[PDB]
Amino acid sequence: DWCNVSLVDTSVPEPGILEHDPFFCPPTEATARDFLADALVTLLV
Amino acid sequence: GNALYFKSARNVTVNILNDQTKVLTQLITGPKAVEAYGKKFEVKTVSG
Ligand SMILES: *[C@@H]1O[C@H](CO)[C@@H](O[C@@H]2O[C@H](CO)[C@@H](O[C@@H]3O[C@H](CO)[C@@H](O)[C@H](O)[C@@H]3O)[C@H](O)[C@H]2NC(C)=O)[C@H](O)[C@H]1NC(C)=O
Ligand SMILES: *[C@@H]1O[C@H](CO)[C@@H](O[C@@H]2O[C@H](CO)[C@@H](O[C@@H]3O[C@H](CO)[C@@H](O)[C@H](O)[C@@H]3O)[C@H](O)[C@H]2NC(C)=O)[C@H](O)[C@H]1NC(C)=O
Ligand SMILES: *[C@@H]1O[C@H](CO)[C@@H](O)[C@H](O)[C@H]1NC(C)=O
Repeated sequence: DWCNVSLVDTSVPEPGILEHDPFFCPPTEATARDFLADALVTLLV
Repeated sequence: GNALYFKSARNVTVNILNDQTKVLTQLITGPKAVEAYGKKFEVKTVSG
């Protein structure tokens, strides 16, 4: 059938990260103190 | 007018304890995986 003869040639058909930033959540930094020496002073006076 | 948050620098290990302080169901939202341990799961709609 010559009517459905198809010819095709070459053509030019030419058509991940994860991150979220919150603002802050710092813990108790510099965790050290004492309430004896000052108590000793104010109970030694 | 505000959004209640929960944050940490590490895992959020939501869990449940029985009277013997033993874990039955758990929901650990970690950095990479969101695990839901337990004896089941469900998703329902409003009508049931
Ligand atoms: C879940 O709830 C929170 C709090 O209601 C929603 O956050 C709100 O998001 C809107 C839309 O961006 C913020 O409005 C605008 O935000 C920009 C910053 O992106 C700011 O520059 C503008 O001036 C304006 O405020 C709103 O501020 C923000 N609220 C808070 C407290 O941060 C969030 O959108 C809700 N989730 C969904 C899916 O709607
Ligand atoms: C915070 O959550 C993450 C994500 O769920 C946890 O990471 C996972 O932790 C499990 C248990 O520690 C790891 O299983 C381990 O596998 C090794 C073999 O790879 C095995 O030898 C160990 O005995 C244990 O079964 C799993 O690999 C690990 N996965 C990833 C991607 O990190 C993490 O442990 C949680 N941390 C805390 C403090 O809850
Ligand atoms: C190609 O074949 C189909 C199916 O038989 C037919 O419908 C169509 O008319 C044919 N095309 C031509 C140009 O004859």
